[PDB]
Amino acid sequence: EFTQSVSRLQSIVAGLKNAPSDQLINIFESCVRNPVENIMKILKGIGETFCQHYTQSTDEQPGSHIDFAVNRLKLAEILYYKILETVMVQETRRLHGMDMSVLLEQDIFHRSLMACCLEIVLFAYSSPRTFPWIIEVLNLQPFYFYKVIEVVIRSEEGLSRDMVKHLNSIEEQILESLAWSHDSALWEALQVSANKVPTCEEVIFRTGSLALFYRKVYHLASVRLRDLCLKLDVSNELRRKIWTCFEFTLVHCPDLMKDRHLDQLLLCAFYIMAKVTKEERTFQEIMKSYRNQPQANSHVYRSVLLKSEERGDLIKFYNTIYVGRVKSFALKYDPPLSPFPH
Amino acid sequence: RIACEEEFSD
Repeated sequence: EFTQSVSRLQSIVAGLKNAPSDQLINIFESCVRNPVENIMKILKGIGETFCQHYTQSTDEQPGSHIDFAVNRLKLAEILYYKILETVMVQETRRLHGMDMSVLLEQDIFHRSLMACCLEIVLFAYSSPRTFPWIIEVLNLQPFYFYKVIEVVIRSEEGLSRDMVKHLNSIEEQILESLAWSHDSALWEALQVSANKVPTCEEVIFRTGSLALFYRKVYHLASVRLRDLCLKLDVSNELRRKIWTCFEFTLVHCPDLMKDRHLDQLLLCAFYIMAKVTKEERTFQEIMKSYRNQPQANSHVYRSVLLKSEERGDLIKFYNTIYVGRVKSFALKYDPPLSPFPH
Repeated sequence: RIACEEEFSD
């Protein structure tokens, strides 16, 4: 009578409680600084905020009953403590017997595990509160949040293939937009690193939050480029040219991505480099072949930021913003090229 | 110049 989603959830959390297990309590008490009260405080605060926003209605979302909210919270708290256990049991420090006070006092990790847990609970019930509702309600930076998604996938083999697909999916929403927000902390991370964007070779072939974000951004872009390149029948050595233009846009004109979508910068490069090449392709061909990809939706080429505000079209954005800042680079290929991952 | 005069479908 329950959906495959809700049934998997129900069977993941069976026999488990909204509290730390005695195995976790022992790991907490092993640490110099016991994290249990900080962890319970974060959960109570996230708990109150989730049910306050769930209960009250907004134009966007009508508010639902507290009784459904409390159940959704209890299931997410049960997921939280079970997943925290598997993560902590399996950290190399635990396995070498070394104190885990530093790991367990990172507030950002606990808040973003609780929020993914809530996203799992809400997706499984096909909640109308589509991501990123939960991270906006909880004041969680995509740039910091997206890193727990990979851990959760690794730390709970009970998750359905559909759930891992949803979690990979929202990971890809953050890497294509969301983390390129004017208010995102990737801009602060870039500033503390002299505004030096990592290159594909420096991450794919240093280490830190900016590097593994770019790591992840590059490999999403890599996968998406091969797919437009195969659907458009274009070359495989031109492919390395538009990647080098894409890397140039990310490294030397990072601002172009502010309040924008990575696809917008990926397709604009494809047209430029192809037109600079004999391998000319045009936007309708590019847009129709992209229209097939799963994240491709109307808004990404019929609504593009121009000034911050006015919004237009992919071609208006290409000509008004993209060709001035990228034409000088593209003309060189009518030179060094960047290594394409895999 | 590098550019396009192509419109798009609705």
